[PDB]
Amino acid sequence: NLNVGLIGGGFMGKAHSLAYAAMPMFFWPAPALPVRKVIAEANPELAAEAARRFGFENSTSDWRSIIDDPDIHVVDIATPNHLHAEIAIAAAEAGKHIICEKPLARTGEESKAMYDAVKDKNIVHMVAFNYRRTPAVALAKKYIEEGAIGRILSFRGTYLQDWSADPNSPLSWRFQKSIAGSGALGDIATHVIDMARYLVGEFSAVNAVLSTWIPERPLQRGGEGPKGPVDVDDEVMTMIRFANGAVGSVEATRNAHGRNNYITFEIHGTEGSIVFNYERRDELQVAFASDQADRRGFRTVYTGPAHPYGEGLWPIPALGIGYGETKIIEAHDFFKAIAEGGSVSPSFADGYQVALIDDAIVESAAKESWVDVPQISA
Amino acid sequence: MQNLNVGLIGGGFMGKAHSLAYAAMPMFFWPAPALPVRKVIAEANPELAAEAARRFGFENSTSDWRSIIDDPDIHVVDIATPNHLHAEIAIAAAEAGKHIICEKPLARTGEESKAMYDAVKDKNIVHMVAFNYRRTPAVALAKKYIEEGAIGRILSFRGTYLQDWSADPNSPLSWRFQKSIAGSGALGDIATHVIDMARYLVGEFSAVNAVLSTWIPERPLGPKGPVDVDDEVMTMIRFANGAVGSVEATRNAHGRNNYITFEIHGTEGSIVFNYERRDELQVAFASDQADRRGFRTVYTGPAHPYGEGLWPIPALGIGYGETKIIEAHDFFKAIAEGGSVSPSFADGYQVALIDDAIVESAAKESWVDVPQI
Amino acid sequence: MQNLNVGLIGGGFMGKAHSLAYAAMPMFFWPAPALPVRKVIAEANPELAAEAARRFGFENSTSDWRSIIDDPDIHVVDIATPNHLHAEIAIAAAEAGKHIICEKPLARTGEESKAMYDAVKDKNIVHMVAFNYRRTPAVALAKKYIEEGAIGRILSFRGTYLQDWSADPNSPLSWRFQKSIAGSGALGDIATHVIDMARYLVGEFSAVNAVLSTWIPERPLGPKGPVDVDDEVMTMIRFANGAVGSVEATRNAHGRNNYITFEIHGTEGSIVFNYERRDELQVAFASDQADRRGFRTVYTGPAHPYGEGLWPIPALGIGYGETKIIEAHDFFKAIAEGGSVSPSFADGYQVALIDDAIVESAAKESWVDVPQI
Amino acid sequence: MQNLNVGLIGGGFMGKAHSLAYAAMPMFFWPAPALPVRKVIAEANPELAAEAARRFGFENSTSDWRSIIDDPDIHVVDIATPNHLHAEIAIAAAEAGKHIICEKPLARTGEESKAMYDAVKDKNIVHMVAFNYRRTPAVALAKKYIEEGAIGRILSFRGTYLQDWSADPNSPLSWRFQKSIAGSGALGDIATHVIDMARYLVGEFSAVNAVLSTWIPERPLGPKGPVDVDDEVMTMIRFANGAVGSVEATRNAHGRNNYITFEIHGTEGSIVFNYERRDELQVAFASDQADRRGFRTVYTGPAHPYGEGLWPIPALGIGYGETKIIEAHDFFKAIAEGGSVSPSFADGYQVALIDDAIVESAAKESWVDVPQI
Ligand SMILES: OC[C@@]1(O)OC[C@H](O)[C@@H](O)[C@@H]1O
Ligand SMILES: OC[C@@]1(O)OC[C@H](O)[C@@H](O)[C@@H]1O
Ligand SMILES: OC[C@@]1(O)OC[C@H](O)[C@@H](O)[C@@H]1O
Ligand SMILES: OC[C@@]1(O)OC[C@H](O)[C@@H](O)[C@@H]1O
Repeated sequence: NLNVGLIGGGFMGKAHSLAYAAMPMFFWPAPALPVRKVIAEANPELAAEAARRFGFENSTSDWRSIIDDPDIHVVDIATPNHLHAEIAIAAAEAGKHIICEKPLARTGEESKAMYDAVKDKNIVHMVAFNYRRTPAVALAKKYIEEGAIGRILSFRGTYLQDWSADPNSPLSWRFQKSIAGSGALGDIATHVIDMARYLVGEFSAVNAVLSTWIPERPLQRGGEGPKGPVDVDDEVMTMIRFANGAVGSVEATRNAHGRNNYITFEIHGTEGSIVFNYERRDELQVAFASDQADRRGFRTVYTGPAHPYGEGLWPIPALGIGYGETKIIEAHDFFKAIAEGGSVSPSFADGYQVALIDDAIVESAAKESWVDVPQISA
Repeated sequence: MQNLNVGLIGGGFMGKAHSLAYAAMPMFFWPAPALPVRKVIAEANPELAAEAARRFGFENSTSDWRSIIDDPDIHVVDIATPNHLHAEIAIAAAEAGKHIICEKPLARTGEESKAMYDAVKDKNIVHMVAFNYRRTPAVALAKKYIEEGAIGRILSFRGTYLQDWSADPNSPLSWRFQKSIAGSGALGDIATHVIDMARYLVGEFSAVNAVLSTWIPERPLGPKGPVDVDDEVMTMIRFANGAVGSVEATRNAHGRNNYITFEIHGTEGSIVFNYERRDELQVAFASDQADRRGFRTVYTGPAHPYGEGLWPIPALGIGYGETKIIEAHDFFKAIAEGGSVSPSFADGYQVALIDDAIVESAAKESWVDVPQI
Repeated sequence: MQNLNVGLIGGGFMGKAHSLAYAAMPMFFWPAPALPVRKVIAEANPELAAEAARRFGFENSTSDWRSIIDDPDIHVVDIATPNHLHAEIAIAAAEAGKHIICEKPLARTGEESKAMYDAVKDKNIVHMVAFNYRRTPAVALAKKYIEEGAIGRILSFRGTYLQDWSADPNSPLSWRFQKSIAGSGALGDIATHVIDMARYLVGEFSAVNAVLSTWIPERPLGPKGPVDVDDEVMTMIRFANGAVGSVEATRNAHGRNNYITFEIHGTEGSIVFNYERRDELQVAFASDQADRRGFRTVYTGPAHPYGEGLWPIPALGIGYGETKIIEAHDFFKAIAEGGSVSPSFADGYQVALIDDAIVESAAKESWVDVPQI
Repeated sequence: MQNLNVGLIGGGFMGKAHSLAYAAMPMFFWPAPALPVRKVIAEANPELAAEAARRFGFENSTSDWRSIIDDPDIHVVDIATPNHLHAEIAIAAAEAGKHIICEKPLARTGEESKAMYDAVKDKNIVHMVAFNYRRTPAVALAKKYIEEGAIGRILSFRGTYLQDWSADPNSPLSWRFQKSIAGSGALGDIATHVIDMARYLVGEFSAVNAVLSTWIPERPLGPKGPVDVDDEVMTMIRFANGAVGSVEATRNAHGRNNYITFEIHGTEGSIVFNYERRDELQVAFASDQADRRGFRTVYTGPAHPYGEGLWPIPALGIGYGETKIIEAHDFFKAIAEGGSVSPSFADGYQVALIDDAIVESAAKESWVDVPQI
């Protein structure tokens, strides 16, 4: 039994709480049993209502009381980006295992403080880049590590969304630099960057453009009310030189009508190619050069028992993977590392590396030039 | 929020999906209609049961399902056993005044299904058959468009359920291949999902005309035993409202994993669904300007049926679990409100009568009228 | 390389596609089996014929097709008229020893189709029925995979041809909606293409069981006339080799434009084709390693059947024209080599017997065995 | 109706596609703006030339293209040679007062391209560069939507041209891999097509920032000559109208055959195009009701741009040739009407300047402003 203190029970609250409720039913025997012990929220009534909805034993309106609670094994940080650092540093000092939502923090420097706080402790630390644990993405990693597409030449990744494509969508914390740190870059590009690091390798250099299409939004009517500035990017595109000599690019936007949760990649290798589209996340597309010339092309592979993580999921391909299975796989690996005194990827080290890439992107965009990405060891 | 005590019978594949639905439903749909309590799970022996209770988070286990029926604390009996026990268990649970959700097919034959229906038809317990796929948000969305008149009158329906998990002859002779236990093969096991969908979206069947096929007549248990059910079924349909259609299901379609689909042609539009891409509904409106007319791919989210209880954006991703969660939500809403739910044992029994008429039709090679109730 | 003088009868829609094939075939398949010469075009009146000749690039026009039959320098007669003139023209052409390509359906009925077959069967002429879609390179590729055993033995076939050009009841009556001219509706006009494909890929039909529907029974000529043909056909099929299948065609599927498709299940793999994306063939091989198994999207080009005569890279793009070019190539090659071509009038006539059996089946609501030729 | 004598120079791949367009264009677009006469074809030697004339239906053949330029009765010169002869031939044709269509890229460099523009800009001749993919009906439909305001103001554009025909390093060192003949590799050969599409749909390029890659730096011809061009290009783009975007082209993407695509994001909708499925345009309108928004798959036909000249229903099927036919139609219409055509040598030259800016950008690793013609 590992006791979880969840901090924040907003748009993501449902997903985390599901992972903890469900993970043992999927991956059994379970290394440990997550217990939804206590949830913190911004005020006591909120916290109590969240605790009822998500099935937590206890509620608090002061997250510090979770840190000081010696019966709490795991702190799950699901607040806006401005509290990630302070909470994680307090939990690390109290010897807690930590899972933290992305982006790790607002900036590279702030993410550095979080990494520095966990680097030397005997705790499992994880950043919530859940999409790399889509079974189709794990499958792409398997094909690549096997050599089945040869050496990687080129990588394309997108994260295209449209939930704020209407300028009357309100000025939430995601549009305020002081809370979020960045816009599309921090909130969604980081997921793609993580996939790139996972599947291709480390970034050597970036060259980017940041765009804001909608500079003002209604404060939280038809947006006739008072308005505030958007001082973050709506959109980012960046070219990439990988340390291993592959090239690529990443594009993310909040302003692509028709695109809902369109995290995709295309990878070209010397002996084949892989395509993935999270809107059809059950599928991975793979083209092998070795196929006979008259029957050569992308195969649509549906993930199931035969594919990574399949032993813990559904008994046939296409029974259907949702967002929740990715969080379950995430929790499985997290609790497994804890139970075995091991560690998981992506960790705060990966979180910090992504934050350094983001800083380099921002700097590249500002100077209109190639910027070298520092590795976390510098 | 009242607690509703669930006794689950069966801890295999559906046991897990059902258990997830009970653990997750209030998280999803809040405030919840009622709070499910995983109170007792029954399994075939004490060690399995005990193991299952720990896996699925049930307060108690038992190796005798009758212990659940006789427990006055139990509000809900959830039948997730193979098809041969559905009837006994449901009839006992009804006689004890418990709400019932039963896996599909309702029972092995129409006659057996009739007994289950008769045991509930004069009561006001909530009774449900688990045709969960009609509660895919995309399918609910299709129902919405249809009921709105957005595709006009329905002319024609095509439904499939194509699978391949047993397309290898070396796949062994499980209960699903033995008539005595299953009642039928593809027909009972998967075509019923599609028949339900047709009843939900189009309306009642009037007549059927079918062909049943068995491609792999024996399988390993070393020694082998015979397959005495269908591997595949196809049937033409005359709907009571004058529409026409067909349904095809198979276990022998390489490349097809969980390919439950439909295509509907209305006088003012068409709708296409593919469960292997379940987040999508395809809809073509005749009313589109002539230079921008065609199927639009609609991803389900907050704006679509059940969207308030699901994920905050379209394509964050619906899997199998969400269908079972929505099923549980509705079942519990019926119980908390003293209402009924669709599909009920009435629906389950109507489907069993459609299956018998398909079998009869195939044997006689003629159209068979479907008995109504 | 001989010149072969073509006399084309009819200059409507198919006149254009036919004329392109004669103009283009040697550009594609070089050295060409022979050089088509667009010698004379017949149309319904002098002005129409002369205009057709200018547009389609024919040396001569006439308003009297018989003058083409009587011309000793015409080698090929190409029948592109409505269905009611196919038989008199083909029979006259056959009596004059001309090679003949005839549009589908071969004629209005089995009986009428039989008279055309009988007129050619004992002559040393090349006779062809223009089921061009089987010569989509993707469909030829499907045949190659099947012939090689690469999907094993065929269990099951599904074929469609869904259209919507007359889905609006305000679309006017044409000969296509008149039994006396067309012989049948969707059945003759489009399901024949699917039936041909089934015969090509799977084999001969043993029996059929069908339903014919008419959805829009009158159309504007304010005056209206009757539609006395089917808008829609569905049929189950028993194939002589023991496979089963079904075909469905309709004029009344909003969003479906030229949706000729098939899905074939074999013991070792599956093939799926969709003509709206004709460049593609989908194939699933059971032999793929278990973690990399499913449908491959194969784009046709140089490596695939007919690829030497087409574009130098896959997906440079096949349209309707290329199908008629390949058709013309094979036709002229047969003439040059003193051979036969498939599908011939024998094939045309078999399809007309399949159509007759489908119509009889729907009338009687029973299985009807398909006569062999 | 004027008959215009065409002198075609080159009988390779584009020679054939061009010939097809001249044979077919009047059949498609009738009454035609003018009738092309395939008068003379030039090839590298008399044997090739005469065989090309027999194959492509040309009346005369020559081994010397200058005798086409010097022939007073040739009205149109069509340049379908490799990139090294474009400028010489075009400048000669311009001076002889001929109308000119020239294959892409316009020439090997900015300066060569300039001399071609300078030679035609002040003459009363029609000049055209053969960026045929912008006349895919789907791309013309995209243009229509954009110019109507149906997707609002354009924010962002993504374009690709992914191929794999030389992904194998044993594929030989043809002219396309030799800088002194081609000028550049993927950039000039295929990125230019996407750069044209971007200019047509979005607007002029302001600046580029690029990376060029060579993956296979040597090829067979025992000895291996260097590949001294790019295999792949990627570039970011600032558009003069304030939109942003990127283009990526490669010869080294296994599974990608002729994958010229774009995605455009406007303030009120999005458009997506894939030439491997060229019959389709995908469009998402923000104006759709919240429960039925998404990309519509629109199949091009009579209702869409150029539809009057093409096939009578959507998805009868557009191939490569129809793009060349539309190109020829508009070229001949400009000549008949004393107009100009788009894209002209002005456009060809502007694309060559963009290519040079990309090359400069890659070498300097910095943003380069695109010079205006
Ligand atoms: O705001 C966009 C968002 O909710 O989109 C879905 C992603 O999974 C999540 O991390 C991200 O914050
Ligand atoms: O046997 C196949 C099966 O498990 O496939 C998945 C279906 O959801 C289920 O009802 C069915 O029994
Ligand atoms: O009328 C439908 C039709 O034109 O559709 C297109 C087919 O190619 C043709 O044979 C058929 O007659
Ligand atoms: O070399 C590749 C190529 O042939 O691919 C097809 C394009 O249409 C053409 O312009 C281009 O040169």
